[PDB]
Parts: sequence; structure tokens; C-alpha cells
Amino acid sequence: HHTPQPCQAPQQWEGRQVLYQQSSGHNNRALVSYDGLNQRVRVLDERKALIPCKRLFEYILLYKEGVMFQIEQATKQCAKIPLVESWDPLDIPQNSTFEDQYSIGGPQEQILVQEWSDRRTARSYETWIGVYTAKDCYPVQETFIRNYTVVMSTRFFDVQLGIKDPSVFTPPSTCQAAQPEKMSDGCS
Amino acid sequence: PQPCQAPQQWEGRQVLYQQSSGHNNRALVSYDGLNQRVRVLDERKALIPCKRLFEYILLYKEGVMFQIEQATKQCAKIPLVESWDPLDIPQNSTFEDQYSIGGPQEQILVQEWSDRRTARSYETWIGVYTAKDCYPVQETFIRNYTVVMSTRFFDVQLGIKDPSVFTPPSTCQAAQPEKMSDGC
Ligand SMILES: *[C@@H]1O[C@H](CO)[C@@H](O)[C@H](O)[C@H]1NC(C)=O
Ligand SMILES: *[C@@H]1O[C@H](CO)[C@@H](O)[C@H](O)[C@H]1NC(C)=O
Ligand SMILES: *[C@H]1O[C@H](CO)[C@@H](O)[C@H](O)[C@H]1NC(C)=O
Repeated sequence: HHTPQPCQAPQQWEGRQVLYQQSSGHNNRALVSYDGLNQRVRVLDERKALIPCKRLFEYILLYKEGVMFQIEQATKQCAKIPLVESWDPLDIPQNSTFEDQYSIGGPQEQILVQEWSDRRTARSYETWIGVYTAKDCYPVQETFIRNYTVVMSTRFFDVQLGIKDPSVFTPPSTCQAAQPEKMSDGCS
Repeated sequence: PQPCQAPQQWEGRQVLYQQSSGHNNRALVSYDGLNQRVRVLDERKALIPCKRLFEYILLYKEGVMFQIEQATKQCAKIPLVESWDPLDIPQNSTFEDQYSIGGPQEQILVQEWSDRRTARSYETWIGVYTAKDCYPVQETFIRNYTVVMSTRFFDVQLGIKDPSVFTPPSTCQAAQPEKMSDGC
């Protein structure tokens, strides 16, 4: 009945994430470091299971200087990928549409979250949906829609405030050399 | 870390996502695992293209599902081939992970359980439930490493407020045996 205003989402944190992509129907787990103050992000592929072997990479997205580095985890072999997209923080735009509010879990173990979108009233057209906790405004889930169809969804877990170690945003020595082509998911 | 016991009767709300369509479908849901029956009521955040809204009453002990159009109460009777699978963690699940959603003043712990057999390369089901009380959060079905569908649960209230919700309306005598189409 009453419509909240967007809380401010914390702009430096580390935790874990599961990124789902429509086009493959796959989930990818990863450690994540998010520094919205310096507009940089680091993502380290994680495995729960060894079941199909995949190569594992670490990504360092430095938006100020328009590059993302992909880095093979064991070998430290690199790839300099032009990152040309504009910075877009993980937060709730002041003009977001309040969609809904609900609880996850159940009585005695629960948390209220709020769902926010960019859908204009009386339009049915969404490109972005973001779910954040109601008190601390921690990020819970983020979804990108194209033609009424989900393109990717990310869930966030184990969010801790601050950056334990800013050097994670420093690419290894091998990345000046860095090639230009993006390496492949599989050992196969 | 040990499989908890999901409650066998509750009501709340869900979002079902399907890979084939890339769509989300929102519903109110009453889950009655004692009587092996579910009631799903399509709900709407917005008016998009025009989709008809249905209510489904799934009665597994009887082998049938009733599809009921919400305004007109027009009704189909469709047999239920799928046998009953409760929304719980089998006592033989593989523990996958544990993590928190939220932060200091507002945090819950959830556990992720699965189907996977380590060293035999298969997994068809992943379930997320809260650690202490075993409330259901998310359920995902998998085929060859690829998500088929996933449902998220919210606003879970214990119990069934009114068991009549599983009693279909009179019209469901008129056993139109074809499922009603999604379009207007
Ligand atoms: C402002 O908010 C609206 C959501 O109603 C969104 O559509 C629009 O893109 C936002 N403006 C920008 C992107 O600066
Ligand atoms: C967008 O959605 C509509 C309706 O579902 C579909 O007919 C259309 O083909 C889609 N767009 C594209 C580019 O295919
Ligand atoms: C473990 O036990 C069940 C039977 O209760 C068996 O059918 C199941 O497939 C096993 N776990 C899985 C799903 O791999």
C-alpha cells in the first residue's frame, strides 16, 4: 500500500555469486570483489564440483581504464579484452519502480527483500530487475531482460563489507604482454 | 551438516522460471505434503501481452490436476502422470554449500543440497533451504548440466489457512479434457 524509496547499496564488498546465462542454460559460481568507488570488479571462478572439467579464470574489470583481464587460474596466462561498456553500479537508481516486497525463508528465519525494476508505469517493458534486502540494502539478485526474456541472472551471497585486499584488483605481470583473444571454457 | 526436515504444510508465493521460454511465472501456492496436493494460483505484476490466468489444483492421490480459469471458473480435468515428489531434502542428498543472504542486522543462512553423485557425472536437482528451519527458498531441475526450470519461494507461512482451496468448483464436473490455451 505504501511504496518505499530506494535504499543506498554498499559500494565496496566481497562475497560469492552465481551467474546464470539464458543462452547456455548454465550456472557459473564465483568469488566476487566489488569496488564501485573505483569502478572495478574482480570475479574468480569457483567449483563446488569437479563433475565436468572446466578451465577456470579470474576476471578483473577496470572500467576507468576500459579493459577487462581474463586470467587462467593455474598458469596465469592472460587476455586483454577491451571493455567498452559504461560503468553501471550495483545499486538502485533513484527513479526505479518499486515492484514488490517479500520475505525469504519463513517465520523465525527470514529476511525481507525488495524488488525494484526499470519498468515505466503502464508499460510492460522491463530490462532490469534488482532484489535487495530491506534493512541493509545488500544485493540479493540481479536480472537483465531483453525481449520479455531473461538474458542473465546473478545471485549474491556471503556479502562482507569492505575489500580485504585491494591487490586482487592488480593484474599479474603477464597481463602487459596480454594477448587479445578470449580463452575457452573447457579442458575439452 | 545434515539434511533438515522441510515443513509439510505451508502457503506462500513462487516464481517459476523456464529455460525453454526464458520466462518467469508468478503464483500464490498452497503446498500440502500430508495430502500430496498443491494449489497454484497465477498472479500478475503487470498486464504485458494478454495472458489468461488459471488456478491449478493438483491431486496426486487421485491422479488428477484441475485447471480453472480464474474469472469464469471454466475447468479442464487432466490426468497427472508424474508421481508425488515432496518438496523436502531427501535424507540421502549430497551437501553442496552453505551461505548467507544479507548482512549484519538482517541475515539468514541457507544450504544447498543436491542430487549429484561425486565421480559419476550426474545431477538433476538442486534445492536451497534455510539452515535452521528448513524453509524452501529455491528448487532447480537440471539435465546434462543445463537448467530446465527453477522455482523460487517467498512469504512462506506454516499451515494451510483453509483446506477448501483444494476443493474444485462445481464446473469441474464438466470435465473438458483439453488444457486451456495460454492466449486470449
Ligand atoms: C530513470 O529511471 C527510469 C525508470 O522509471 C529508467 O527507465 C530510466 O532509464 C532512468 N534514467 C536513466 C537511465 O538515467
Ligand atoms: C519478441 O517477442 C515476441 C512475442 O513473444 C516474438 O514474437 C518476437 O519474435 C520476439 N523478438 C524477436 C527479435 O524474435
Ligand atoms: C539417492 O536415493 C534415492 C531414493 O530414495 C535415489 O532414487 C536417488 O536417485 C539417489 N540420489 C540421487 C537422486 O542421485
